[PDB]
Amino acid sequence: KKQNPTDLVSVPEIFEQSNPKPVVHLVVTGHVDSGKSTMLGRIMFELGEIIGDAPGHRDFISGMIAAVLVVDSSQNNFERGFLENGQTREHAYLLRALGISEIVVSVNKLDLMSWSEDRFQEIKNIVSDFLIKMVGFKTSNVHFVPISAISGTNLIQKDSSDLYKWYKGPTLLSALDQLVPPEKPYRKPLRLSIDDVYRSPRSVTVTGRVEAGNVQVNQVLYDVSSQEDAYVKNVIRNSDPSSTWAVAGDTVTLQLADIEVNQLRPGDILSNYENPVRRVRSFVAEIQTFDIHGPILSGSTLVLHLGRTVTSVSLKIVTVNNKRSRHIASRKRALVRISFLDGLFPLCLAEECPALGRFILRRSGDTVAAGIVKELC
Amino acid sequence: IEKNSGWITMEPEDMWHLYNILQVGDQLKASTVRRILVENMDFDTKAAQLHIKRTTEYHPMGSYHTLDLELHRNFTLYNEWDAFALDRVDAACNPSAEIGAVVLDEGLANICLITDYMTILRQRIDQVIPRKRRGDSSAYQKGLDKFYDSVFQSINSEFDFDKLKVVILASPGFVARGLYDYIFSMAVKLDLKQIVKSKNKFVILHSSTGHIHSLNEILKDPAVESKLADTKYVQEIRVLNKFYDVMNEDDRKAWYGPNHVLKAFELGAIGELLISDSLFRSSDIATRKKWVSLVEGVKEINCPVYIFSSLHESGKQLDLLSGIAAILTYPVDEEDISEDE
Repeated sequence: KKQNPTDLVSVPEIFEQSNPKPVVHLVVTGHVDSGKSTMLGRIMFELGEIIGDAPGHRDFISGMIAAVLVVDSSQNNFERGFLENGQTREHAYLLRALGISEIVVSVNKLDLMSWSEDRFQEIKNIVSDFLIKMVGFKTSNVHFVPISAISGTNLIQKDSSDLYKWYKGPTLLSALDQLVPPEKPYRKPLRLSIDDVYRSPRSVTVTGRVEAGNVQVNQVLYDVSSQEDAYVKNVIRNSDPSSTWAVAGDTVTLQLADIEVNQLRPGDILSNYENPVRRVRSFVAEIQTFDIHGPILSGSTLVLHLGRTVTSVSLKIVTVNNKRSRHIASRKRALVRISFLDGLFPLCLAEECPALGRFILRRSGDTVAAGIVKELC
Repeated sequence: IEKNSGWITMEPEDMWHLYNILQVGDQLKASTVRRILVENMDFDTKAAQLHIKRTTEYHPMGSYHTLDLELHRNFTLYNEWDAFALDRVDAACNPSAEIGAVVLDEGLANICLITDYMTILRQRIDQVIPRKRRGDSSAYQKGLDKFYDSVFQSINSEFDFDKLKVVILASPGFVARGLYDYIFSMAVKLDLKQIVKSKNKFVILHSSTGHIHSLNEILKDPAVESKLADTKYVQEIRVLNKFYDVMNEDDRKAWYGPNHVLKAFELGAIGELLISDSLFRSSDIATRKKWVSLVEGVKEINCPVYIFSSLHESGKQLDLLSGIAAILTYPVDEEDISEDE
């Protein structure tokens, strides 16, 4: 009985006009006593000559996670036996369990151990054995970079440091610059996550993120969840400009015209009718398990936590460490089929859209796993 | 009533027992508007009605009817009365304590009535609570008050506070304490003698989520053990968790799934350890026989059998893990397929 819009005759996402650099997403982890905090500050400061934002000829939005493209652990040079042993270890596990494949490891404060190459190799090992042997990272996706947060090899090899006697690699900045971000996400099909929803004057207001694609004033947005649609009446991009469009990566505050408030809930993803987001009852996922009490049984009820959506699911086991299994215990990879107990929910593969395909699993109060969605059913 | 085959002539739970009792191929009659071969049973979970579906007697024949069962007026059944078929037809009646339970999170409420054999969802309330704006908290506050008012209204219509022994309020955060206060303020403002009498029956609990499966968290809570431990629904939660504690100790002592439990029964493995589900009420006769046998088998030796009701969350959980599991007496190593999807 319903009748679709359709679209006007409007503009194309004219972002490229003002030569933009890819915005790469980082999470930066490490002990309080790794110079993690000094490293960032010193990057701000030196880029000062010439949520935390650094540009080079790429643009690095760094963020926190306790959905993003790469990562770096940083740590320090002291009597190294005991630590490595914080909960930077769990951070490393979480990032694997989620999408992340590429780390940069800032080896900080080598000046304090007189830029000794044997010390750099020693710690490269201890760290490589945890990130590679014990956690699933490939050797060729874990890059090591010596550093001194109190000015180092982060921006310019233009140090005549004793370090450049032996060290031939890039600066930290250049190591970051060599990590290839997703191609051109403002061009991929539109995915807009809904963080909040509330009534206004002649519009239901929604706020959220542009997860992929683009969106402009007077366009049609489709909500697969309520099977309803709307006209964009306003777009407030990042700041609060007189902006008229937004692109992948921008937070948005929209105003929607021909839709009622109750037909639009946080956790919904909106999109165009062209390549619409798919709502599904079940999906396939590569989860990875943490320190858990009882194991996850095939048929267990867990609470899935994606965006604003947290909902009850059942997990059926496909395979564990590549072998068939009747239980999934601590510190284990697993291919699983997860089914929503509460209806149809909208999502994407992690391939297509990290923030939409990375989730957490919890049991009662405890978090027990995290993973990426690999297939829709 | 019962020679050797026969027939029997006989609370809202009794519709459920009957749903379990009824089998395709059976024949029954009572009053309707215009004796059938039973072909379809339909239990409205909410939960007045039982709809049984052709005409197998005189017609002042060969055309569909549907019975639409009454609750106090009686009916007549009909060749193989299974050992299971008989332990239910014998259960209630003769019977022997209802409980109200509200599981909530901020904009979310699940209003449940719980009995020995049934958990029923009277109301789900799912409202969008606008977020607090760092300059403005109106939309949040107004959304929150509508919700407080909503569950109030709901429980106030769904619950009969004379009948229930306990009404639990449980939430992950502050909601459940906020509600307890809100309920009794409003009930004192307006004059609601029903609730004010019942204040002593309300208990406020922690819960991890406002989702229904959270029911397995309580009603196992120590704060509610005293009043509830002698109930079927707690008995199911215990055993299930007993099953889990063993899984946790030694995964060779806790099996689950049809081909697994059968295998375990071929060995001496089975003990205080039948965790079986009412949902084995299939129409294939061949495959009904084997469960009745297994339950008889473990029953004729001195080991407990627990037929979980598929309506409880506990039972639902047992279904998800294919509706049989078993603890074991000794650790057993094996590798069986389970015949499903």
